[PDB]
Amino acid sequence: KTVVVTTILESPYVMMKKNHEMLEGNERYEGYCVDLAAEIAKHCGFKYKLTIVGDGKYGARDADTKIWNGMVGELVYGKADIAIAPLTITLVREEVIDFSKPFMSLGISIMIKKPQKSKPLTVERMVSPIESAEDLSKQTEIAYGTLDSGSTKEFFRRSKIAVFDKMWTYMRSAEPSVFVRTTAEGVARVRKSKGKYAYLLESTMNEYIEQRKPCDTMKVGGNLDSKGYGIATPKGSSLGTPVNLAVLKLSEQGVLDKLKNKWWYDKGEC
Amino acid sequence: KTVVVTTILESPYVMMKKNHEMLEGNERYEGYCVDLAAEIAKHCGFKYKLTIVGDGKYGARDADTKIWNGMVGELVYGKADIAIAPLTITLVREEVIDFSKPFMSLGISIMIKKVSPIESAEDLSKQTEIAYGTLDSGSTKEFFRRSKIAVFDKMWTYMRSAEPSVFVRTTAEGVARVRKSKGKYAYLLESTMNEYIEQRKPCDTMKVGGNLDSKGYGIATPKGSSLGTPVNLAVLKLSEQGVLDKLKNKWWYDKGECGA
Amino acid sequence: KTVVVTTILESPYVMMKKNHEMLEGNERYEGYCVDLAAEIAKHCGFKYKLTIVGDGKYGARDADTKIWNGMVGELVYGKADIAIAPLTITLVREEVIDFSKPFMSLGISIMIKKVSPIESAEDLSKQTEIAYGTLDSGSTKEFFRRSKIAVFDKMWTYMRSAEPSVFVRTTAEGVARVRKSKGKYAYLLESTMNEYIEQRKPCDTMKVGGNLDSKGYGIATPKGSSLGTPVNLAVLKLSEQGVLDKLKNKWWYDKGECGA
Amino acid sequence: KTVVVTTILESPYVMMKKNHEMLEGNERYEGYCVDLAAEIAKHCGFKYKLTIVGDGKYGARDADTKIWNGMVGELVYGKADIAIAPLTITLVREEVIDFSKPFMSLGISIMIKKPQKSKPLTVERMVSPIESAEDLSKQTEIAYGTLDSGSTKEFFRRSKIAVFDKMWTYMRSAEPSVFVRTTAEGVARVRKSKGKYAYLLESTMNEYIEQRKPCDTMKVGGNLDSKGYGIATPKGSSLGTPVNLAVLKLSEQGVLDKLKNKWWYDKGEC
Ligand SMILES: NS(=O)(=O)c1cc2c(cc1Cl)N[C@H]([C@H]1C[C@H]3C=C[C@@H]1C3)NS2(=O)=O
Ligand SMILES: NS(=O)(=O)c1cc2c(cc1Cl)N[C@H]([C@H]1C[C@H]3C=C[C@@H]1C3)NS2(=O)=O
Ligand SMILES: NS(=O)(=O)c1cc2c(cc1Cl)N[C@H]([C@H]1C[C@H]3C=C[C@@H]1C3)NS2(=O)=O
Ligand SMILES: NS(=O)(=O)c1cc2c(cc1Cl)N[C@H]([C@H]1C[C@H]3C=C[C@@H]1C3)NS2(=O)=O
Ligand SMILES: N[C@@H](CCC(=O)O)C(=O)O
Ligand SMILES: N[C@@H](CCC(=O)O)C(=O)O
Ligand SMILES: N[C@@H](CCC(=O)O)C(=O)O
Ligand SMILES: N[C@@H](CCC(=O)O)C(=O)O
Repeated sequence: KTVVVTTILESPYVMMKKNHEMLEGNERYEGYCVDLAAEIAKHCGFKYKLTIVGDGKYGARDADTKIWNGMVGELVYGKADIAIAPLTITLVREEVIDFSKPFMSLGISIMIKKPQKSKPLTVERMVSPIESAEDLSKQTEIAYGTLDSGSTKEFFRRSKIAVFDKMWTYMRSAEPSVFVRTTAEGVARVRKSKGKYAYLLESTMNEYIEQRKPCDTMKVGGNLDSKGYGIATPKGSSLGTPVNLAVLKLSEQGVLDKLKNKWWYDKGEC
Repeated sequence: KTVVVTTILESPYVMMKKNHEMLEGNERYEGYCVDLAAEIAKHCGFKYKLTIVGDGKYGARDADTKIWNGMVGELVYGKADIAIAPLTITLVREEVIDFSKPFMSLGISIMIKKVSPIESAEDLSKQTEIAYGTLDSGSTKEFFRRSKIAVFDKMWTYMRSAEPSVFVRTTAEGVARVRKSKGKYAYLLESTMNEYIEQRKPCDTMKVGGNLDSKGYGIATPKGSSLGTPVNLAVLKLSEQGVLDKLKNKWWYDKGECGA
Repeated sequence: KTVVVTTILESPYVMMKKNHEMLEGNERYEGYCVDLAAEIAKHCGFKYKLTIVGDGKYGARDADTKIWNGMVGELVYGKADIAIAPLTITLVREEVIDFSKPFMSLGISIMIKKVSPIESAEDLSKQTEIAYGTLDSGSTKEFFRRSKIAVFDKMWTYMRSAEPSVFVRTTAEGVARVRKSKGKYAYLLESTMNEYIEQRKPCDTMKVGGNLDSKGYGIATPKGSSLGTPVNLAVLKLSEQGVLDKLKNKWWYDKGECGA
Repeated sequence: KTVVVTTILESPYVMMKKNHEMLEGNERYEGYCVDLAAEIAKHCGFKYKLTIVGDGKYGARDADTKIWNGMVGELVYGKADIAIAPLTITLVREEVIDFSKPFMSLGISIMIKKPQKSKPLTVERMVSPIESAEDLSKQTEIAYGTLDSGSTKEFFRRSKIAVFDKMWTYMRSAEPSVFVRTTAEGVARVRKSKGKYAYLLESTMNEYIEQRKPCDTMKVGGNLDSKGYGIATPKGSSLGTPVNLAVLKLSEQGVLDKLKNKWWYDKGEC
């Protein structure tokens, strides 16, 4: 019996290859998630096909409807079997699906456009207007937003920290909307914002995007928290413990670190 | 009914206070693990009793007899219900106990005394004039033993063919041996202990290089226990509330008895 | 009986003199290969006639038809007896022809125009803004195609998925393309040609990095020929006498039409 | 049928392991030659046992006796089947045994003791009394010699170059004898010579010894010639072409370069 794997187009997790027009099946995609699923299938023998969520979201319980979307809705309603994708482990998601041990560390970081270096011994020094998340809430000339139906958005909604509460209040009272539908949307806004907009996203994607052409963005401050990416599993399923042990074995053998170095640091010329 | 908790005496995880001789009850202990246990009890709503394992030991499988001794042995044999202690998550333990979600990330680090001409672990393995070891019955020695990378295999071969006994009984004895060796003994230990040690008196040790792998600490429960899901939910809730970060800052960086 | 020799017109291996229109016979050719052929004939004691292959081609197996074309084809089909030319030694050719002992060591090198921010071949593969190719029907393209190292596999994939045609017919055309590209075309060629080119006019190209592998040039003979052992002995004798080094110095470093 | 492999104790080609007392068979030795023979056996299936020549020599036709010694005598007389060892390909040896294509490049280099650096902007510069082989024959205060029953000795005997002829004449007219029986003997003479003696040996062993403790020797000048190490085979044997293709395949696949980097550059701290 073929199980279905749900994944989102994200770099460098899943990429459409240049010769994907004549290729059909699992050979269309390349990146971290595809070979991670390959290693999962090697460890526990099964046949799998990669699928993309219809709305391309991560998952969030809509207010006053109690309906899950994204990859969470793929697995809760029973139309999916496993989600090998950068899905963040949260409290709300664990109560509806089973999460394996995290296979990747992450954190909430800030994206800003790289400032122009000041020429005037003759050393080049870079100055930036944002150094952490403390002053980001204080200043109002720079607007900040998050990704809709993501872990960061919900985390900001249910955060009782004073600075995080102020950030959430500003996001609620922001016009026009500072939220974005995809990671590429926020990155494009950062690009064509001329330093007027800052994007809140995971540290791994931020680091990857910073080190790719045209190489004009940089990450400021530290991670706002510590979380991780896990493999989702529907509640009361038989794949939970097998994928958990598979993730543990892959982490122990160092395959995850090798894939990390291959898919983030090899092609990081600037 | 009361619930027994097994914890290893490790800093900054559990202190036996400072005037413990005149203290009776649950106030004789303090630390990150004590606070975490209190918060877990508050969330779940059960009476908990903090106890120390009879033999100070994190827990590992014995030699060709399938006996668990230490803190994991205290749980797998039914004498303990929960263990709020810095227990590393690894594949072999998951087969015998239930791990909650990790609450402190970490990795394998190297601590020496005062440019540090040692770079990463690549140079450490090929440099033989300096001795280095791990902690008895932990997770680092198991990771080195069962690794398949060639350089990690070289470290494991150096571990097994080492004279005299390079292994240390406790982390405190390991850092004491580092102090008394005066730059001739590196210690392969996890990160959190390294930041805690390097930020206290006399502040003569520091972490060098990066981390060889990424692991974390979990809450161990007996297989098929009724508290695994509640403790997982409590850990996730505390992580969402930022309480874990608050306690980490309080017991690691708040004091800072050195130049930071 | 006369012996026919097949040689590809390559410098500094074989010149067609300078006033070749008024030259008839064996004096119309000069170079390292001509001198080597003369010395082989002197040692063995046979009449040799220097000829150029009809189609300028080092020789490689054709596509799914098992036909050898070029200099190796000139030998395997019985029309040639010996070939004193810079033919690289590889496994596939050894199955069809007999190679003498190598007389000039070499390796795969990279030649660009005038700090050279390219380092080794590791940076060349991951840098895509600059085009690079090999020589048609040689040995470098075969080595890249049949390699199993991942980075060499990346170079081979770039070779096959390249627009426009990056391959060049002759080495002279390759260096001319390097000249006309003005720092936007690296050439993957063997060493000896690289030192010979970089030391002549206009002296605007240089070798960068190291050598990806080590190979050599041999004397090819038909399978089961009566001259393989004599030519091997002659090559070894010339190597012992230092004559090979003398001719290498004469045709590579003696002239030196640049700043050395 | 088990064939016999003859090899000489040479570093880093063959080393006796520290735990060689309780180990018997092919597990006693470690280095380049042992794993090269392992790869040879993997490529062409056969069972092999490693053996050491009785007199520990390389091979030279004794004058007025026409008797071969070393590994050449192991194979010519029929008491050996293959010689996977650093045996140099020469004209005289090819006429008595079959040689495969070279698997390692080499050259004749000079060993001298590393001179003391002169302190008196405050840069440390090293000066040496020998810069090439041209002035080595001219000066007489520094004595030079070679290894007996080696390729270098015979090459100097049958060299018609003026400088090489002068070097051979000096070696013939040297008292006490400047020749050595083993590589370790010449290295020890260089060590306890205080710059009074120079050793002529292959470039690979010279480079390896220079980069090991106590790291007090250095190689001067360039290689006097270009030669190579091959795999010997008795005349008219059936292993010739198989080992030739095996060497070609191993060279093509890059196993030789990997073994080189493992056995010369990994443990080269100084
Ligand atoms: N900053 S830290 O090392 O004290 C730390 C580290 C971690 C924390 C919380 C803290 Cl405070 N929670 C995460 C957990 C939360 C959810 C996402 C990953 C696991 C499940 N694990 S972690 O990434 O190992
Ligand atoms: N270096 S990294 O971010 O790619 C990374 C991150 C992590 C890895 C492994 C790697 Cl390679 N494994 C751990 C897992 C291993 C065992 C201990 C914690 C979980 C269960 N999770 S993690 O701390 O999220
Ligand atoms: N210096 S050079 O590149 O012109 C050069 C290179 C080589 C020469 C001779 C010269 Cl002059 N002979 C050797 C041969 C001699 C004997 C030892 C190795 C082969 C058989 N091959 S080589 O190492 O490829
Ligand atoms: N870099 S090295 O000295 O270990 C080295 C030296 C040599 C290698 C391979 C290596 Cl890795 N292969 C060549 C062989 C390959 C084919 C071409 C020449 C012989 C037959 N001989 S070599 O030029 O003597
Ligand atoms: N990685 C996030 C989505 C992207 C974001 O919110 O920045 C998640 O799993 O929810
Ligand atoms: N802390 C580890 C022991 C290994 C170490 O600390 O080095 C454990 O809980 O198993
Ligand atoms: N010189 C090689 C051709 C490849 C090259 O020169 O790049 C040969 O003789 O086969
Ligand atoms: N490698 C040499 C022996 C050592 C030497 O002569 O320096 C040979 O094969 O003859």
